Order: sequence, then C-alpha cells, then structure tokens
Amino acid sequence: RPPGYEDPELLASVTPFTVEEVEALYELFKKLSSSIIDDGLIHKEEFQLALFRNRNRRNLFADRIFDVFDVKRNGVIEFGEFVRSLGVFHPSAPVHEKVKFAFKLYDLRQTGFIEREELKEMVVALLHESELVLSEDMIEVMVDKAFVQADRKNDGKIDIDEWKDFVSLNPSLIKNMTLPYLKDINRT
Amino acid sequence: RPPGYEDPELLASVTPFTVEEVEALYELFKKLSSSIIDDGLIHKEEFQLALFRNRNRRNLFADRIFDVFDVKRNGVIEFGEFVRSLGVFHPSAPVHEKVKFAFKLYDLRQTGFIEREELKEMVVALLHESELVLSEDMIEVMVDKAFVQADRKNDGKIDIDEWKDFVSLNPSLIKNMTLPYLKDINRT
Ligand SMILES: [Ca+2]
Ligand SMILES: [Ca+2]
Ligand SMILES: [Ca+2]
Ligand SMILES: [Ca+2]
Ligand SMILES: [Ca+2]
Ligand SMILES: [Ca+2]
Ligand SMILES: [Ca+2]
Ligand SMILES: [Ca+2]
Repeated sequence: RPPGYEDPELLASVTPFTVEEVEALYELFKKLSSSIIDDGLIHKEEFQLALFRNRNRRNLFADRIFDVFDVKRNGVIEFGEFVRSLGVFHPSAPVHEKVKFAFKLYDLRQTGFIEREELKEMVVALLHESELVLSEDMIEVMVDKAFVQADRKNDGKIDIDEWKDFVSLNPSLIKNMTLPYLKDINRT
Repeated sequence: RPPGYEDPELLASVTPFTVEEVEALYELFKKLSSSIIDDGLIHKEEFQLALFRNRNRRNLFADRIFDVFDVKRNGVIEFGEFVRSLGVFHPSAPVHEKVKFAFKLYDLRQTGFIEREELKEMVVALLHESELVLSEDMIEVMVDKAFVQADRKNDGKIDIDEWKDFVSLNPSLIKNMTLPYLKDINRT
C-alpha cells in the first residue's frame, strides 16, 4: 500500500496507454530505476545505462531525453514522469505534444528557443541516423537554408510558433517522436 | 505431378531458404502469377500490381526489379527465378550477390556500367527513401563527388569492380538489398 505508489488508472487516463500497459511499464520502470540505486527514481547514471543497453533513441541526446523526461525539473525521473514522457512517443499521442517535445529536445542549452548552432547539431544527428555523413560545407548550406526558412520573424532564433510552422513543412524532423512498438508492447 | 514443377529441395539447396520456406514462397508465387493471366508466370503487368499492392521495394524501380528478377532474359518471372532473386535479399545471402544485384539494378539502361545520370537517379531515389528531398544543385554536387570517387579508372562510367570499391566505402547503397522479415516469413 506503499510510498511512491500511483494508481495505474491515473496514468492510463491521461496518456494513450491502458491500465495493463501502465502496470506493464511499471515493471520496466523498476528495472531502470534500480540498476544502481534502489530508490524508485531513475538517476541519469541509470538512464544512460538503459539507453546504452536496450537501445532506443540515441546516446548523445540521452542527456537531452533525460532532461525533457524530467518534467518536474528536479534531477530525476519518477514513474509518472516516465510514463507521461513515453506516452508522447505513442502512435496515438496528439501531434501537438510531439512537436512540443521535439522542440524542448532541440533547445540544446535550455533557453526557450532554437538557435542556429542547435539546428546544426540537430540536422547532423538526424542525417547520421539515416546513414548520411556529409561534408561540413554541405552541412552549413543545408543548415543555413533551413535556418532562414524557419526564422520567420527575422531575429536569429526559432521560437515554438515558427518551429510548428517549420515542422509542418518538414514533418520528418518529428519522425522519431513516434515509436510504433508502443501500440502493443513486448514482454521481456 | 505437373508441368512447371520444381522440387522445393532444389531451390532450398541453392538459396538461404529452407524447403518449407520454398513451399511457402510457392503459395505467394501462385498469387502474383495469376492476378491477370493464369499461366504460372509473373508478367510485368502482374509484377507492378504486386509491388503496388503489398508494398515492398519501390514503384519506379519495379521495371528495374522486374528486369533483374528476370534472370533468364525472357520477359517473365518464373517460380525458380522468383525464389532465387528473392533469396538474394535474405539476411544470410552472401554480400557478393547483393552487390552484384544492386549493380544490375542501377545500370538503368542495361549497358554493363553505371553512368553518371544513373548514379543521379539512384541517389535521388535513395534520398527520397529516407525522406530527404534536396535542391537540384545540392544534388549534382553530391552526385559529382560520389561519381569521381567511384570512377577510379577515370573514364566516365562505373564498372563492377569500381562499384564494389565504391560500395565498400558506401555500404548504405545496398541497405535495401536485405529484407529482414525473410528470416522467418509471415503467413497471409
Ligand atoms: Ca534508482
Ligand atoms: Ca523529474
Ligand atoms: Ca536553445
Ligand atoms: Ca525566429
Ligand atoms: Ca500469370
Ligand atoms: Ca525470366
Ligand atoms: Ca548502365
Ligand atoms: Ca570507371
């Protein structure tokens, strides 16, 4: 009847998941939150491991993922934070939440905008996801074109509205904002 | 005890498949070879349909795939031609066969080499596979760089040896030369 306890019906009702899926994700949370410390929290040390091990997103953005998973900004990931952040990757999650999440992700230093050098590290990382590794001048041409396309109110930084415009023209930037195995999950 | 008959053990023994998988692929061949004419042959009219329907590779290269599937150059695909060509996409198929197959595929007009304008239509099609649609001058820069990289014996056309060199540096050009569902197949 314990501390940290959260009725799975609760998360079920605010996410694309169901009770059984929420209960299921609790098993997976116990795994990741116990690796090193056994306090019911996923320390970032243990987030790394879990992404490193059962590969999901990407190693160099784990500090980025960890950071946005960390909704109540307090240095760790709690169970409900973990389920709600994951729920955003669900195929039925509203595209709004996916666009927003992707935006926090790319705001590399957490400043409320996307600056050119962050669009760059972004584009590089996405390219490399699709096994394309291009010359540095191929890249700043690309990044330059995409950056003036995106920076509508011409002022050197992308805000969430221009991002939304930008992504509507570039829907593949939020390609990975959805993981299709999450529709019915796989016991292990 | 019929015409067209081929002992599945035969194909089993010359391809990564097993008897049961060969027998299985016969069911799938009957489907595709009967759509329009019921002669035990996949006419190209019926190859289109099958790629169009249960999507596999890509629509504009169906005439290219059809063409290399068509090993005994005679305008149709016979059962054993179909199993042997498919077997090449198997995860355990030797990389040699994958490189060779990919080469015949890109030799768009069938001239025994890859010419610059074919590397171009190639690169465009691969880019578009990974949801990247680039400016025409981004593209001839890319195609120009890749083309002089590949055209070692400097003479305006890529032969199979230079292709093999080229692909060893660019292993993602034969990414699609493997279909992982083929490891154990899916009844329908
Ligand atoms: Ca812990
Ligand atoms: Ca937190
Ligand atoms: Ca930022
Ligand atoms: Ca702006
Ligand atoms: Ca037929
Ligand atoms: Ca033939
Ligand atoms: Ca050619
Ligand atoms: Ca050459």
